[PDB]
Amino acid sequence: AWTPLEPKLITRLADTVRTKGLRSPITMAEVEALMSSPLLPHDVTNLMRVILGPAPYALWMDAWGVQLQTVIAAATRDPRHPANGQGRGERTNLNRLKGLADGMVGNPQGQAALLRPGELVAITASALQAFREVARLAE
Amino acid sequence: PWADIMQGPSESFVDFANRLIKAVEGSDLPPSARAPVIIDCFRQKSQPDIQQLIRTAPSTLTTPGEIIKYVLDRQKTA
Amino acid sequence: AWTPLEPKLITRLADTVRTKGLRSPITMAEVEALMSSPLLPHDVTNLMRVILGPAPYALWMDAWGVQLQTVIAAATRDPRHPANGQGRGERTNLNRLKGLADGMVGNPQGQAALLRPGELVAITASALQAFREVARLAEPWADIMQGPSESFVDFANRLIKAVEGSDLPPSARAPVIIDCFRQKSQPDIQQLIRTAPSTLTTPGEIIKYVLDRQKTA
Amino acid sequence: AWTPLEPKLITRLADTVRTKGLRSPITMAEVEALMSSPLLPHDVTNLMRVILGPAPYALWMDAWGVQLQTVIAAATRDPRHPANGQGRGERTNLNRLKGLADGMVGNPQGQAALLRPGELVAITASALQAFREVARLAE
Amino acid sequence: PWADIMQGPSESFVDFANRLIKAVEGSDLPPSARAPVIIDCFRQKSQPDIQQLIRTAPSTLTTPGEIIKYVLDRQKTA
Amino acid sequence: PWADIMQGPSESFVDFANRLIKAVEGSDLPPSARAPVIIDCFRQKSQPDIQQLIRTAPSTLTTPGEIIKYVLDRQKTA
Amino acid sequence: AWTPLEPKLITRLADTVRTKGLRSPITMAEVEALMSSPLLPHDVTNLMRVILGPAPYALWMDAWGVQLQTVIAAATRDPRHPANGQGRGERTNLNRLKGLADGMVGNPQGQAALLRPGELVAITASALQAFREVARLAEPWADIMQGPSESFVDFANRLIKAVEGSDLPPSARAPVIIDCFRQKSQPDIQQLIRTAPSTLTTPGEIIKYVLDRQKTA
Amino acid sequence: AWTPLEPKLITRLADTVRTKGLRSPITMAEVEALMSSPLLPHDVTNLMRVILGPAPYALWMDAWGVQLQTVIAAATRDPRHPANGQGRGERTNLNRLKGLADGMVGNPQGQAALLRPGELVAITASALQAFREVARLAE
Amino acid sequence: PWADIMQGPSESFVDFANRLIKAVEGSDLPPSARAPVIIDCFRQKSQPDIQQLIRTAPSTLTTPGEIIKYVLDRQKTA
Amino acid sequence: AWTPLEPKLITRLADTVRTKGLRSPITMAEVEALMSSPLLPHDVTNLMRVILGPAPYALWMDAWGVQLQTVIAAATRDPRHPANGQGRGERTNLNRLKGLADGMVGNPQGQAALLRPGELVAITASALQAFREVARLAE
Repeated sequence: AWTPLEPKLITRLADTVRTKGLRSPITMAEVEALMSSPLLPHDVTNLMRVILGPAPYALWMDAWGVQLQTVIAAATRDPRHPANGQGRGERTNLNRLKGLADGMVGNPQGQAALLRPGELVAITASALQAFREVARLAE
Repeated sequence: PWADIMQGPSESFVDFANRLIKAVEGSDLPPSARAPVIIDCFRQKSQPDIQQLIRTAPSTLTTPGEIIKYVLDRQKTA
Repeated sequence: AWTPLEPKLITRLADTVRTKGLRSPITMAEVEALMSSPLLPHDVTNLMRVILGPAPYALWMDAWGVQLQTVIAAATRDPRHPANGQGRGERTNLNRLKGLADGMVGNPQGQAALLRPGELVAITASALQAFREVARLAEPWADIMQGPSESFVDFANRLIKAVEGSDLPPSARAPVIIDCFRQKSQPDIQQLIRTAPSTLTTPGEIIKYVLDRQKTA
Repeated sequence: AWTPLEPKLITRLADTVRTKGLRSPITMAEVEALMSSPLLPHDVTNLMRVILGPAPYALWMDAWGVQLQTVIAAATRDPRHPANGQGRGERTNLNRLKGLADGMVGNPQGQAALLRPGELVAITASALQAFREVARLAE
Repeated sequence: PWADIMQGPSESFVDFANRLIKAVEGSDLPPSARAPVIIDCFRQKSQPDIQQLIRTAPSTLTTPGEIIKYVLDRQKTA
Repeated sequence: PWADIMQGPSESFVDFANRLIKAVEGSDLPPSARAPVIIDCFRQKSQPDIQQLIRTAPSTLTTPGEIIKYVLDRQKTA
Repeated sequence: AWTPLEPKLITRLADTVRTKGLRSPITMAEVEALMSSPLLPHDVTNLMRVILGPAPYALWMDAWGVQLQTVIAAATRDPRHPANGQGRGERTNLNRLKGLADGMVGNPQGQAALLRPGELVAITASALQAFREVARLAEPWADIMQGPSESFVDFANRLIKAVEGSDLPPSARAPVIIDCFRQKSQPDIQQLIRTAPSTLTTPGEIIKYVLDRQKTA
Repeated sequence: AWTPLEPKLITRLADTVRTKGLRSPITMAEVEALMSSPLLPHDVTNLMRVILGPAPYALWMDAWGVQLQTVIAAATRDPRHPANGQGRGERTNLNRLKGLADGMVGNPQGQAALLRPGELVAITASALQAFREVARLAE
Repeated sequence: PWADIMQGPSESFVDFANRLIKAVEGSDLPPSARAPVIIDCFRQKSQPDIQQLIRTAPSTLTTPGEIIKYVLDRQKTA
Repeated sequence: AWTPLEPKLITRLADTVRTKGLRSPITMAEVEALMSSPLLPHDVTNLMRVILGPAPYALWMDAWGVQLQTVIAAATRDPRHPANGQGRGERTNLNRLKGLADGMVGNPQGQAALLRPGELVAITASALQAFREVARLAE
């Protein structure tokens, strides 16, 4: 069952990003805090939509896609990925990682249903690395 | 109005991009016409130093995020 | 059946050659226009007799003979010429190309009867190349610079014209055109070509790149 | 049997391109007019040689090659191309499209003999699209 | 009259060749006698600078067109 | 002192590069820290025309020699 | 056994580079002189450290690396390189060429021990080509004319120098040199080359012909 | 074992050629001096590359080739050439004289290995005669 | 004296050749030294028009008779 | 047995050539007269030495050699030459035509001994054609 993040925490994090900036160690610590439980693509996408401005959000979408593509290359380079399965029918496509696959587009409940925990942690680590890249790039 | 937005002589590029994307997405354009307009406004606004920086791009930039990344990489630190 | 070219078109072309000259691109375009259908040796000979003066006509006869001789050398070097046949009895002699063979001298009808379409197109291409040679001869690439106000397509046209209509070998035109694009073409375009993330190895590619990334002004 | 285009029409079209330019709607209409019947590679090649300057002609050769390559990719992606046949022996190579194949180099009569009507219309549409690209690029 | 044609002191060579070929071809000579006459008139008319230029031709020129081409190549630009 | 070296308004770039490389290599830095320092001093010193010239480099320059070559190629002849 | 180059010769060469510059033919001759015996990476590296300033030395390190990489690509493209061996265990890595391999870093004696003579000559030729590149870079062929008073061998030397030390491909230098001999080289020599009963198809042949038939003055 | 010529002697000879010219008797004496021991094609080629300018070097390459061709004609006219052998398998090709044969291109050590002393002296005499021709031709 | 013979400004070439060959063959030179001397006197005497005519000979002339034939062919008729 | 031509006739012919020139029809008639009987190479050589000046004599030697070479080419193109024989041992070399062969150099008696009548008439016709060429060339 999907539970959304508190809008109070999200508002506090957005104001933190607004006053301290993207690169302060306190901001990265707060992001790591709100990045503790494995989030669904819907959660991370809406979170970055709210806390980041338009141009940093575009940059972050780009960087997140690139990092997820590196993850999928490593996944096709190793059939023992915690997102993959043993047979070929469990291979994870980027539509399933970005939340674009069938039964997931716009629906967080179905998303949480079909996604694997390894998928969730890989998406989360990818999003964190992308946030770091964009923060280092913006300023 | 999005079509009246210019990058000021002293303004940074991320502020200009923020203002432009805000005014373009919060306007009466269809959703499928925002990215091309944002790109073509990056190219024609954004005072001639960045205009020439985008013009002489050895790669083809086909997304506002890619243009922003390229300009932030190769911008004149000042 | 042979049909002559209109004397009205020929008169207009002659006046074009008289006012614009032999080398203008409009004149070459008009010649290409009147060189559209494959002409018989009689047609091309009379056409050059009318549009060209006496001395350019002598030069053109010389050049046409030389080009036809090159064609006949290539023909004896390949029995599959569209003017040739499979057996040795269809080999095409220069008397048949210049219209001097038996049953053709002075008679355009018999000419059109015995000639092949491959013969006609070879004669026509030879005459066009000879006209180009004589035009380049009747009236320097390393002195061409892009003017401060000149556009880039005009400069490229002028440079390619002067390089291809010169004494260089055919295998040395592309490198020279590239290296002249790089060193001429005033320093804005010079730096635009220098900072090319890709390697441009053809004049067409350089032209496309410069036209894409040029400073609109 | 091959019939050449009138040099009078070609001269008028060349002067139209000379005065109005490459991109005027009247020029594109005139080109569409002279692009009505399916032309052989020889015809289109000589036409572009006469009406276009040297540099636009180089650009047009490039663009025509690229568009013909896209056509040949679509042709190998569908064995029911009006240029293709049913068996593998009728597959159309770029040497046959550009007029470079055996029995065609420099000879328009043989060209018209071996070429298919689907081949002719594909070559013609490719040349028209290439002309549009070069016209949009030159100015 | 073809046999009275001289290249003037200030006249160019292409004008002289045009005038001479015109007067020789529009005359009473047989068709098979025009080329040798045109050549021998190029050699003896065409004031002594071009006369010596044609005389000292390392190759043998056997056609009016070839003589015209050679002279146009090696002529004294003035 | 290397961190006090600026390219003068009238100084050429090869003289500035010579002076900077001299002062950086003849200093107390470790050997593995000279190239990054020389690069980052080329980028932040070397008055804003060359700063923008290095910033808008379509390629990534990862060596002082490559930066010197690029700047010498695309420098404003004056 | 490794023997160092004389510091007297190195001091004289450094002062030569200081007064004459990097591109003078006397400087290149002196470098060729001190580049006679195959040098170890240590020798060439210290030599360029001493004779070149800091910025030319950085440029030269870059160019030397690039040329050595081209050499190693040719070496992996041919197992019969005089630096390579027959088996795969003798393949030469760039650490062994630049002197960075094990047992060589900072030690010229061990360097001379493990290196091959083919390795040494390849390193030396690479360093010479890199020096030429940097010299051409530190300080235009289509602007070269033969002066009214200049001899022809000086003009040919200057032209061949500027054409070979330029951005042209290697396969485009001879045609360009020929066509520049024909269009430059003031009209007396122009007519001398034009009226050549033989066809001259090489810069050396043109130079020989012109030197034979030139107007002694 | 191959030993290179001293760059000091080569520098002195280059300056001699630079000040006195190509045709002075002192210059020819110096060349004869540095032409004392039989040189490998590599040595003579680099020597002429250093002491001669570009255009005299082209002329000298031409003349050296012509003289070597005359030598090879005399060699095929007499099987008792000090460069030849008794059987047909020792016949000396121009690739072996100019240093272009297999195992010699760019490698002076292998060159010195496979070359004969008669080959070396013939190459040396040919190079000396070519130098004389070019010197008589240049001025 | 053979070494004092020059071709006069108005003298024809066959007269000059006759005079020179006469004076060279009726002199104190060895028989094996007459042809080279006659050739080298044709080249250095024989006023600069014929000098340049002999200099620009696409073929190599190695006999006085061949030089005489060539000059008589390509001489400036006047 | 060899009989020399009268020095009186030769003196009269020399004065004819001196006053009338080389190309007058009377001079050619006189030469044809003194060219009536087949002459030995010695006779024609001395005749041209006496009647012609030095430069015309050089030209005539050249032209005579060229014409004799054409004759020898025709002779090797037809084994039925009146100078040739049936076997290969009678083939006529240019040393035998120019009088340079063994037993002929400087000796007119031996010349007349070994020469054939066909050889004599061929030499004579060659000399006459060479005289015509030189006469047409001199003026």
